Amino acid sequence: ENRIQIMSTIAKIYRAMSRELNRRLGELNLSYLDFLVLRATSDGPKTMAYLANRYFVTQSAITASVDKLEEMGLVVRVRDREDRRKILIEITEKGLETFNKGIEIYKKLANEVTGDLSEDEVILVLDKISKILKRIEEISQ
Amino acid sequence: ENRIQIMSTIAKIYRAMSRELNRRLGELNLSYLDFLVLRATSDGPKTMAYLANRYFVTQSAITASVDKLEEMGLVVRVRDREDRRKILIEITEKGLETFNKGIEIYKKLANEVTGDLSEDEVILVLDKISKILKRIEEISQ
Ligand SMILES: O=C(O)c1ccccc1O
Ligand SMILES: O=C(O)c1ccccc1O
Repeated sequence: ENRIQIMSTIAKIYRAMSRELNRRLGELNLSYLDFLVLRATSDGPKTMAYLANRYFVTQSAITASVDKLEEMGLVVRVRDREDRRKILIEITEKGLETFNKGIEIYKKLANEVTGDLSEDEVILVLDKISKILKRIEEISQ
Repeated sequence: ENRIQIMSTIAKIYRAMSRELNRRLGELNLSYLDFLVLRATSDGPKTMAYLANRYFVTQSAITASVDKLEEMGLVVRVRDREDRRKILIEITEKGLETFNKGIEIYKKLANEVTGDLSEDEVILVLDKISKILKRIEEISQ
């Protein structure tokens, strides 16, 4: 039916976008997951547990991505002054610059794929799928 | 902006749905990927190359899923009568029954998450995102 098709189309869109984003972000030496980590830390330091849960990936996956971004000088592991074991992933000046370039790549791709939709159509879809998102997040966790 | 948010929301919806589908399909002894393989073969035999490309996963990932479904008796590797090396993955009677149960689980979840949307709203979203899908598939491959 139509409700199943909306979800299946959302899934197909995600896979195709993922493939293309990995390709375009590649020029910035980033994978889609690496970019997501930068996106998440761009507005404030995040725990590695948050990153794994928010993006539904394994802890080893986050560990690999963070280690990579750290070596690239895009993020740093900040430790509490009294308990060094408490770690937060913080974006660096260079990380923010790279994240910004990544946003432009994302922006350009988004404009291309939604090209057949008018501004009003875009708005109509956005407001309605935001409801779907609220519901699935309430259900899934 | 709005166009970037539509794509980012589509991604967040996909991840949350993936998490929940893996949980609910678990009672059928299937992972989301296993179910997708059944979905793909439900309407006709598919090559392993097609499965990996269509769902954007690695060949080893498809190999593992097919081996599992084969052991579960849900699919079989059919070989050409003159060139046994040419392989197609075909769904079995039992596979179709399991796939059908999987569809009902998907249907129920889809109805829950799109619950705030009227039938007309559902239709409006579906027709518009179908355009987005057409475009990203043209771009990505
Ligand atoms: O990706 C999905 O969740 C899906 C579900 C049903 C039918 C086709 C699909 O791609
Ligand atoms: O998942 C995405 O592609 C995404 C992109 C931009 C901002 C937040 C996001 O989750």
